[PDB]
Amino acid sequence: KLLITIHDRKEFAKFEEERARAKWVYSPLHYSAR
Amino acid sequence: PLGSGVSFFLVKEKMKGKNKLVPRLLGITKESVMRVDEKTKEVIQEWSLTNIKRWAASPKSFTLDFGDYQDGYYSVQTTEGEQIAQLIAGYIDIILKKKKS
Repeated sequence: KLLITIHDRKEFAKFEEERARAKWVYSPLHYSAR
Repeated sequence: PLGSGVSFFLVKEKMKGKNKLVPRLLGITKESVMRVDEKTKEVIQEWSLTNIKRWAASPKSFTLDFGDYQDGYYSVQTTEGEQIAQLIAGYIDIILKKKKS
């Protein structure tokens, strides 16, 4: 049998973890103010 | 046929139920973003460039935010977050300069 050890948990975690630590960027189309 | 110069990026999309990532092809144009299936090589779902409200680019994962279109949020593992983010921004600028209100 194949057992995942320090690979899938790390790859998925970092993936998710990074989502919350990502900077958001808005487009000028929505914000039309000076 | 229309399609001479489409930017394709190799990204990994997580499946529902199984905590794993699968390689998928995503086509990004100057009009809209479409998702192509790596196995069938066909467009599954696509979103307009003007419909995107905001977007977040991480070193290993890209995040997308749609206004009144997608219920949730599209988040997957991207190999080139900076390249994709820059490409999207440029397309929006070109449209605004051509069609200004």
